[PDB]
Amino acid sequence: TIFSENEYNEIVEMLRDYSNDNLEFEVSFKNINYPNFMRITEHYINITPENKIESNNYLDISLIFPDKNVYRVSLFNQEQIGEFITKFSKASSNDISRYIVSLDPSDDIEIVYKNRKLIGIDNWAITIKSTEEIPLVAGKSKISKPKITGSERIMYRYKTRYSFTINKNSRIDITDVKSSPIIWKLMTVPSNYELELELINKIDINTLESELLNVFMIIQ
Repeated sequence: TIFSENEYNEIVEMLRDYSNDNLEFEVSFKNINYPNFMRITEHYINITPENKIESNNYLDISLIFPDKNVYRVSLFNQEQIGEFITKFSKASSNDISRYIVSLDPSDDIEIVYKNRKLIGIDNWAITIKSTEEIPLVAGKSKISKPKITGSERIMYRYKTRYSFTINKNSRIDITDVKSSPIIWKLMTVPSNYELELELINKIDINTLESELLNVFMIIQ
């Protein structure tokens, strides 16, 4: 047992709201270092079939607006990441945000616009987050893009994500992150290690408890 009486009940109300929308469900794991990262990657590589593993290297450009919502583009092509780093390393933030918004979604360009719940578990290093994430897919209709006042905040994140699909409803995401507010020496910046259990489809809280207990056996 991981959740208390009052945490359990509140997670059940987030699970129902998740299936009722572009709203996502993510259980974020705190205090992940390099030995943790590599131990999760090794363990999941052994038990997860090759057709359920997804290896990706990319750059996450996040524009943060005054009302705190994020516009995030994910550039998957290394050629495009390199062309970005060289053309904008000396440019203004207004020039960079106007370009990031100008991009149309390709297979190599993945766009998502957030619109704003958070629960932190007491004695466990986890945090349940539920945020409305609107993807602009381009094979379906795209929603209205946000207004650029010029006072936006940009956060660049070079990521090396390993996506392990466990069941038909859940997905483990262990990522090697290099966060920086500017573009220079980004790929030289020390690495942050992040672990997340993402739900692709809605599930029972007891099934969530089990899947979290599995991950905790490897971390500890």
